[PDB]
Amino acid sequence: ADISRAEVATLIQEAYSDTLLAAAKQGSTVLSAFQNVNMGTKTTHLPVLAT
Amino acid sequence: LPEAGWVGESATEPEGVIPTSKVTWANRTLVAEEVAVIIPVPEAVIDDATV
Repeated sequence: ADISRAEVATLIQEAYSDTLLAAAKQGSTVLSAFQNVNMGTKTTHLPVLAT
Repeated sequence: LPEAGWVGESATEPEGVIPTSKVTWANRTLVAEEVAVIIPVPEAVIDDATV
């Protein structure tokens, strides 16, 4: 007639560790690759040479 | 070399039993053997020689 781990219920109690939890985060590529134009209205018109 | 095993957690069934194992040793021998030469010469040649 043994005493099992199951028979010692919650006198044995689990620990917790956050060591795997943290995750690094990556921004937009296009915000660093190219010029960020500040806008003050929904639309801006840019003329370009066409012929 | 000895070998360890992973062990369960029971009084009832064979997974719960720590395995036995053996370390062993052996012997190596230095045995001395003789190497030799005899070189004979006339005593007159030793007297006549310049070296």
